Amino acid sequence: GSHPFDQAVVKDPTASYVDVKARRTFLQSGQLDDRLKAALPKEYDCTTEATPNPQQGEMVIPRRYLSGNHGPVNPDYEPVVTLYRDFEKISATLGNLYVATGKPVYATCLLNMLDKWAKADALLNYDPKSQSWYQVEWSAATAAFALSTMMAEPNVDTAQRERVVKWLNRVARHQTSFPGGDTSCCNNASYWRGQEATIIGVISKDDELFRWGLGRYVQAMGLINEDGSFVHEMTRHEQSLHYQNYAMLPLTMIAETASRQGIDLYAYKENGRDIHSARKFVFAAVKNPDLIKKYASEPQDTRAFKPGRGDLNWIEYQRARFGFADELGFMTVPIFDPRTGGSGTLLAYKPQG
Repeated sequence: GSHPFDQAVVKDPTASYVDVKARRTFLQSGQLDDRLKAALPKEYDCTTEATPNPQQGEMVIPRRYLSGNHGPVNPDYEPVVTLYRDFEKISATLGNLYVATGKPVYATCLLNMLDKWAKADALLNYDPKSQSWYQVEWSAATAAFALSTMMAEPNVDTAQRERVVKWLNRVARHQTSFPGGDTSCCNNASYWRGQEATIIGVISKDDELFRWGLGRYVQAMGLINEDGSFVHEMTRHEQSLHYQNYAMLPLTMIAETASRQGIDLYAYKENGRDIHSARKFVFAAVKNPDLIKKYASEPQDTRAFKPGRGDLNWIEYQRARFGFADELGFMTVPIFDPRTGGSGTLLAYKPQG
């Protein structure tokens, strides 16, 4: 071991997960099509927006149902998940607006919200065997993606940015220190922790964290079947196909992030298998779910595979890079997913001639 990228270093903490300047210029100068126009975010006065306050003390996510897995929803639940949901949506939106407009005001709005969370030591005190552990990986990554686009902005409170960066670094070091179970060590959850470590590693210039994130991608490549299916996701019965796709989201972000540090994770393979195999399996299995039957007998839940679903955000990044065809015809309306950097359409999509 330990893995091939365990000497990699963060070359540029400001490089983010897209070329921010080049994309901004393109958006202002290029021939936009209707789809891309539909993705431009709307400006607003973020300075007066009420943003969620963090949970004080122990981070606890309430059980969803009063009793069992049917019953009526726990009234304590929604207000709590709404905190995190709004946190993620506002973060991604402000990040996307900063990329699209270049206006420092959006950076300052984001920093004010994140500083409020950092001051409370949010996303740090929780039971690792609880739902909180997953929530942290999603929220920390969402904020880090958005902040990463603004690391080079001179016109902000630089002390505040530092303080927020260091807090995110502590959050990720702590969150990733728990090795996980027999599944969550190694399945899609591992990859989500990998995207968190990778992007936070970059913005805080923490090579250890960065390397750890890259290692999750390498781990993933070793768990791909000959047909492109991920070993652990094919054990999810009626959700197997759904989780095959779900795993593509953070693996893609790891690869996009690493590429701006000069590392080409897309080219990384084990036993001649790579992420491209996984992509082909998803497309193939969607248009022929008999492929899945080799692994699971249940009819597959396909709610993820509809136009506009955030679950499809990874396709925008990969397609922009490799130019393969939209074989499923999914890429009609824009896609927005805060947990994978906001709108892949806004950030990566290039209209075809």
